[PDB]
Amino acid sequence: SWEIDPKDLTFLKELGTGQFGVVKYGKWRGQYDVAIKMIKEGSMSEDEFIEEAKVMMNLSHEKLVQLYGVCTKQRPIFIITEYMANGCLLNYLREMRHRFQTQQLLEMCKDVCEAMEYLESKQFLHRDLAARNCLVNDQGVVKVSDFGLSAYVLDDEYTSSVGSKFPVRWSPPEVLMYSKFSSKSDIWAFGVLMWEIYSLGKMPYERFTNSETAEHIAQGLRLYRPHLASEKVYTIMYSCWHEKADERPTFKILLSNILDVMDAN
Ligand SMILES: Cc1c(NC(=O)c2ccc(N3CCCCC3)cc2)cccc1[C@@H]1C=NC(=O)C(Nc2ccc(C(=O)N3CCOCC3)c(N)c2)=N1
Repeated sequence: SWEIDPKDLTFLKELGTGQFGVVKYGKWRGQYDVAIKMIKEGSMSEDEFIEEAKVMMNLSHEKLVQLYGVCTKQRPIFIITEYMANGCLLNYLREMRHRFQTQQLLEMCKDVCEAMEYLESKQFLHRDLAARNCLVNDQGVVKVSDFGLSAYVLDDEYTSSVGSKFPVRWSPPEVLMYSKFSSKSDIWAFGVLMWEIYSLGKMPYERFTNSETAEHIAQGLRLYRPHLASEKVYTIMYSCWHEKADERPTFKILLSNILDVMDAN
């Protein structure tokens, strides 16, 4: 619904390519740092996104990467978002592995959990929560990126649960078996994200293929406790992986659990 005037955007740097194509760093009206997705023709269900984009812009929280506005009067369309100078969390963890204290790792989990509790309170699903889809700003704050955009991807390798781009390693059994998305499937993904954080960016179920991961988690295999996770922290991430969705906590409960560990530490 905020239709940004493209004349107000100055492109400054190439940030790379994602599922929707080229992303650039720029400024709005010469001042505000933004990231700009240039949506590659054919990569996105565009009429569907435009019809629904206002709901996503209305999601406002300090730990969400803001979707500020769109440019849809031309092609390619633009999606204008909050710029995050330290890039995606996955690379941030891997590039600074020897600099983190365990207190900082728990704070990253708290940042993400606060954003997800807000989304949960709006009955809004992320659907592709993972360290690769969190970003880090210049002061080390972690924020959740591209919530809700998974629904608009046009790429059978990503939308099929047996495709090579589907986020199998972050998916609960009921997503892999039935495509049943809910707040509780975001909960499962959050647990895997906690594991990514405390493993300093290792790949979950490394050496397993996607289908081997699906087979074995459906039979009860679970990710081991990372060395840097205390047992209290591991209990929190493990609670996200109950086979039955209704036995998984809410993000409200997870946040309370994380704050309790902080107060104890
Ligand atoms: C997001 C994204 C993608 N990806 C998508 O667009 C996308 C993802 C998933 C999708 N899926 C479908 C929809 C649902 C989810 C899954 C769809 C699209 C690709 C390129 C860039 C970006 C962003 C966005 N905003 C930023 O602020 C940012 N910032 C920085 C800052 C510094 C750097 C940097 O160079 N360095 C770091 C600092 O030290 C030096 C090195 C960098 N590389 C990036 N990059």
